[PDB]
Amino acid sequence: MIQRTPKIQVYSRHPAENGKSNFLNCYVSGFHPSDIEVDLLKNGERIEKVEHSDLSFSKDWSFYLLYYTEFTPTEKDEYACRVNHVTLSQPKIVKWDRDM
Amino acid sequence: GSHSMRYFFTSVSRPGRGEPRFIAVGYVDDTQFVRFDSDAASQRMEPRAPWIEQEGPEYWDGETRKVKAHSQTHRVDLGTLRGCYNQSEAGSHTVQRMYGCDVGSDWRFLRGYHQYAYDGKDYIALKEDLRSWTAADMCAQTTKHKWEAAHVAEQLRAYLEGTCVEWLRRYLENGKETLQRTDAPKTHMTHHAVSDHEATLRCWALSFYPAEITLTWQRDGEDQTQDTELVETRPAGDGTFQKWVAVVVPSGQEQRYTCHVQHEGLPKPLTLRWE
Ligand code: NA
Repeated sequence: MIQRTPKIQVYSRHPAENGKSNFLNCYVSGFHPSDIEVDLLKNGERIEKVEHSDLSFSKDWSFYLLYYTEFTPTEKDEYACRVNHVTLSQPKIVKWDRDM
Repeated sequence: GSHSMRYFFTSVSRPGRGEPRFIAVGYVDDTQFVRFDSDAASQRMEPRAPWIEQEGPEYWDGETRKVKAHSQTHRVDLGTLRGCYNQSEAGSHTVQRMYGCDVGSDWRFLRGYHQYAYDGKDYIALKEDLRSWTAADMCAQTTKHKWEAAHVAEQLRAYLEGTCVEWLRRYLENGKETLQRTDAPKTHMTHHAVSDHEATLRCWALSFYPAEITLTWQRDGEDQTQDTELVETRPAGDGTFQKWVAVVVPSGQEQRYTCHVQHEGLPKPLTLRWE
């Protein structure tokens, strides 16, 4: 069966300022089949309130989803996105890097 | 300018774990406005844009009836397709369908689309003429025989040339603050030393709408596409888009590198320099 690997981006909606409420995005695109596990992490722990977009797909039939939540960037808190999919031998963790 | 409406259906078998999943979404341009999820409690087509909320109960009743009827035909298609490909009853499979219309600047019909994939590969598609079918594999050719005999394309063409365009026109006016808008990108470049000897140059486009954008790097005026990491254009969450392009360059050559941005909200293509 066709399988395509998720492309994972973790990023803020707005340029991060410590102490200022913002929105953390994990955007996963380019994947097939549609079953996927996406979690937003703070200091390694799953954020329970996370929302996601409705399943959609691109012209090449690959799927895309947006997972998102409010967050407050700080100096010391570490945010990340964890994705698992049939194409991945183990979950992939992409760390949020605000200096990009 | 030009506009489009698209519906996207995803149907997934899960043998032993209940009836197939069916998810439907509707878009005008890059703005989503409806959904239906067969697993959700409501069992209703639901609004996903503020400007569709005003539609009356006949609309939501009609759309719910229609999308449910589509879920039922897709349920039976998963059987047909499994049988035709001689696949095991245990495995999960995916059908996808996309359809809709494009209008030009005059809001008149320009093109239609009605196309299907099975397990992530083209299966059958209506051609641009809205009369004839592309079917690669043998299974899809069988489908085409049945759809040609049943004059399936004439019904689809009627929706795409008429109803689709009528509703699109209504939505463009009701949602005009969202959909008749261009947000030009806010651009910059960043530099980050990867080491003593090389640096990551990243060219950013932020807060833009619609999603269509081009970002390229040049080195002394030569396109560097082969050496560029271009991320997929991504949603900010607030109805705008973000994109970046990166090159890794030798420390000291930064001024040889220029970023190039084209977006409909720009009066002219923009060049960013290390200047
Ligand atoms: Na996996």
